[PDB]
Amino acid sequence: SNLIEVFVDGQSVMVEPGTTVLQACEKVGMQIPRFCYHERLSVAGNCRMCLVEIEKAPKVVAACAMPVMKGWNILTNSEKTKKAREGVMEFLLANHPLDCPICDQGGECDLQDQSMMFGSDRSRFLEGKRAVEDKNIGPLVKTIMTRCIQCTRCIRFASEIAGVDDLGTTGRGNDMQVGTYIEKMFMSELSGNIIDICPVGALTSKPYAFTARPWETRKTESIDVMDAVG
Amino acid sequence: KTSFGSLKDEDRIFTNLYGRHDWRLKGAQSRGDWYKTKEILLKGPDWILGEVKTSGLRGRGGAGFPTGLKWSFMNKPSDGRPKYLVVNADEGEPGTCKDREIIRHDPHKLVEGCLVGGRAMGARAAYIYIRGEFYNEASNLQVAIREAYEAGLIGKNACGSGYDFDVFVVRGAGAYICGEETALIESIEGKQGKPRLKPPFPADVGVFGCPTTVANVETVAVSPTICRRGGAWFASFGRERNSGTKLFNISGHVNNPCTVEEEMSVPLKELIEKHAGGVTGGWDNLLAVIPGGSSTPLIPKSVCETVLMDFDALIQAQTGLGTAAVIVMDRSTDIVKAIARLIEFYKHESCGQCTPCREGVDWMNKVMARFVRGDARPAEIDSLWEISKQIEGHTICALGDGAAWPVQGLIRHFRPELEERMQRFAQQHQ
Amino acid sequence: ALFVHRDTPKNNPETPFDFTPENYKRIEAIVKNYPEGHKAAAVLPVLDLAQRQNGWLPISAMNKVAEILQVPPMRVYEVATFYTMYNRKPVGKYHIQVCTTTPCMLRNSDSILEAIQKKLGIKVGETTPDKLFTLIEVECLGACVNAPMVQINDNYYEDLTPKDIEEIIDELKAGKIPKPGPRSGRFSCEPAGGLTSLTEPPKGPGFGVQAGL
Amino acid sequence: PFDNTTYKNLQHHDYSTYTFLDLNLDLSKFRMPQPSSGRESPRH
Ligand SMILES: NC(=O)C1=CN([C@@H]2O[C@H](COP(=O)(O)OP(=O)(O)OC[C@H]3O[C@@H](n4cnc5c(N)ncnc54)[C@H](O)[C@@H]3O)[C@@H](O)[C@H]2O)C=CC1
Ligand SMILES: Cc1cc2nc3c(=O)[nH]c(=O)nc-3n(C[C@H](O)[C@H](O)[C@H](O)COP(=O)(O)O)c2cc1C
Ligand code: SF4
Ligand code: SF4
Ligand code: SF4
Ligand code: FES
Ligand code: FES
Ligand SMILES: [K+]
Repeated sequence: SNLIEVFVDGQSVMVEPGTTVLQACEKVGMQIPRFCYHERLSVAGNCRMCLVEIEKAPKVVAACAMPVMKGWNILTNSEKTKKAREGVMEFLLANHPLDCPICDQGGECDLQDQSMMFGSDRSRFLEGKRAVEDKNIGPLVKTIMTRCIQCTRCIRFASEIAGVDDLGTTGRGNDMQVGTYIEKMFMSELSGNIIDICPVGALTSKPYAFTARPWETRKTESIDVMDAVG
Repeated sequence: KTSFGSLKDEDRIFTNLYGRHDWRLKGAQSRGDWYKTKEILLKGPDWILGEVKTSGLRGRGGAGFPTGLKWSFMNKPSDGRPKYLVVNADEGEPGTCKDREIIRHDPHKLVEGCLVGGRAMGARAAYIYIRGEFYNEASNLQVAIREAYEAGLIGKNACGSGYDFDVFVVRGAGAYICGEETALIESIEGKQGKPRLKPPFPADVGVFGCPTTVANVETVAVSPTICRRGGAWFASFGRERNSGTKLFNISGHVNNPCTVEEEMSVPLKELIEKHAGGVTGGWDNLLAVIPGGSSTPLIPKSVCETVLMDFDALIQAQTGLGTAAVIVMDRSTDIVKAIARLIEFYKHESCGQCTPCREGVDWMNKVMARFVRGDARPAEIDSLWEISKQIEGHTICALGDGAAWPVQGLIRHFRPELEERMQRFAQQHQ
Repeated sequence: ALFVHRDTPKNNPETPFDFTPENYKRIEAIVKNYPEGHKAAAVLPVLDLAQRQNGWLPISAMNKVAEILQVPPMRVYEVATFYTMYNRKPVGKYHIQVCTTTPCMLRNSDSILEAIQKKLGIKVGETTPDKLFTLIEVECLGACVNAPMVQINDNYYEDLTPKDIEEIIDELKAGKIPKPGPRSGRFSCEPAGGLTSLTEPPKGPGFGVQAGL
Repeated sequence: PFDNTTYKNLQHHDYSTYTFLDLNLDLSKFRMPQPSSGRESPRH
């Protein structure tokens, strides 16, 4: 047997080689907070929300990009893990605009949910926030780039699954904007799925925009009939 | 040995550092370079790596990692992939110009070091990532590369040993973050200079996915001298696990800012009073010294008296060695303005890939601008310290830590000046 | 100051641009400098090559560089926008950069900057109306021991004084080319008060070698 | 003899815009054949 045993919160579990920390933590039925990791996209490791602490190791590792080894003990509820989560949440909410009432992601927002669950309760940022120029990328995806957090799921989706290679990250530093650098109309057969993978309200559905709110919607499962994929 | 320094001209690694002799092949070969290279290449990579490991040579980039172990990381059998050696000649750190002097005045020493290092780890070819702004330096380096190529020293059957070795020079595009080894690897491959995550290490996946080792100019150009003179010759200098000779770039409010070679564990006071020509206005005018460029915290006069300029004594003085870049500030300076400009420089050189640096460096810039103006509350100063603790250790690369360290040092050493400035502003404006 | 592009009559994909055949051979050599299967690694100098063709990069070298290397154009857009050397706006014939980093402001680079401003009669980032000089500020350029300094086109001018920089300006306006070197007593990096080290001549080959080598 | 009062890096004043590129063009004839990955691009 090539499988190795690792430890999470003092509990042993048996994982495969090449398995990251987050996959083992999901194997023991816990969810490490994340913004840029996706189970169907490549690992970017830039949001730094998934930082956890391995014991006897004075540096936090990214659980979405660190392979495990035999004998490792992972503390997912220690003090420094919560401190790192609060710091990353504060940095993410430092430049986020006060647009929650007028944003369609409200009620199903990842940023709000993990800010309540793992972030702090007040903002120490007393300066003026940034403002990003909006873009027009088609008649289906309403775009407001001021609310983006540079998670780069746009980029990986456009370069790996859709394979259109139109989206990119222009500029350097905090002024870097996720866009196409020109008035490029991003149209493809799988464009609207980016609205699924945006954790913030930067990309929204244009026909659905300013129409409803997720907490008052009943969900009924069904099958598509427009195409024969089912 | 206790007194360290006073290095003779017979032990200096880089002759013609000042450009007073010929830098071409006929001048370099007359100064001792390109001598008995064939026997060095023929003796064995294991012997070369052992000679480097016994010498105690450490990281000349500023990281402080031992060079022998890191070079021996790739001493493994291949899996069908080529192996690569890359020389980091970006040198975007403020206060640092030694690699510029090496690539402008001793290019053939760099080429021989590339050949020796590539033999040591079995590299197929060598890539030199020159800085974009160093156009004349890159042209001189390529002239020396062509002169070494036409002499049969490198290329097919390099130095008559049957071992092929190719060398390349690639120019940058004006980015300090490209100096980071993983961002340099990404920049060579044709993407933006955005660093990778370790693991996987460059020894496993580097440029083009090949096993690749990235080393500084100053730690590559000394390798043929390391093999020739011997490991114990380099181990004779400095303290234990602090061997070698270092190039120091002294600048700031100094009578004669200059680049000079010296021993590792020389006291800072002796070096700055001997080679630099002394602090302007005497010793009593000195206010602070940054010992490693923009990446290290500053130290005041109370710590600058009896500090040894090696890794252990500087890490004992809650700062770092850095790239041995001595930036000197006297009493006629606005120190908070200097740290604010350093933080603004860090803001203008940050790739923005990972969140804590991308937000906290801008936040630190705003806070330090308000501190230079003085428009804040005193407790916010302590709050700024906490912001540093939310950056140091939570980043992809070490630029965020390199921005958090000078702010921590400035606060820890000159909180009274900061608080008196802002309370003076509050009194005189409200 | 903008990281997005808008279609202007002076900057559009329909703007004519092409490479000379000698530049095509240079691009071929640059491509051959890299391993097969990694042609995109040639996208860094070749685009810079296009800058040396024009002095600035409109969106016609971007598409051409993307076309001649089989890469998507958005990669070239990312490379051009991420790096500060690639001018996407038409700069003057002599691009002047002044270092205002801490080891350069320590040696009063602000006086030199104000001298350039009162000589050329422009502001920070502004272009002279004869399309000759462009004055911006950048980070450390590697001449800290010879601070203060400027960089004009591809030439370094170190250890400058206000008289020195105004002489450089009024000699550049006359059509000649100045001397890219420090203007103080020292030549490259030695102390101005004589050689503190390397006064002895070098010892040549076969010195201090070990047995068995 | 021995000279120590002259700067020997006087060639760098005489460099044009295309000196690096034409130097690379001239030096390309001395280089080894590059290794192959099996495909002309990772997008293939
Ligand atoms: N030389 C210059 O111009 C500048 C230097 N620096 C300095 O550079 C340093 C930051 O750069 P790094 O290379 O990231 O420093 P360091 O953390 O990474 O590591 C030094 C070397 O050891 C390797 N390494 C690190 N951890 C390893 C491990 N667990 N196993 C195997 N190999 C490992 C790295 O790949 C690297 O080659 C700082 O000390 C900073 O002060 C910063 C700015 C400019
Ligand atoms: C932001 C950043 C910039 C860096 N810039 C340089 C550089 O310009 N030159 C350099 O030699 N090392 C630079 N380094 C350090 C490298 O990561 C690495 O330590 C060095 O290239 C090789 O180290 P060595 O001396 O042990 O060979 C930088 C590191 C960081 C984090
Ligand atoms: S995306 Fe931003 S504005 Fe919208 S609900 Fe979330 S935090 Fe609020
Ligand atoms: S717009 Fe949304 S999905 Fe796209 S990079 Fe920003 S946060 Fe990620
Ligand atoms: S710390 Fe800053 S410069 Fe380094 S990877 Fe993160 S965003 Fe880039
Ligand atoms: S989920 Fe790991 S860094 Fe984003
Ligand atoms: S700080 Fe100006 S050249 Fe380095
Ligand atoms: K969304």
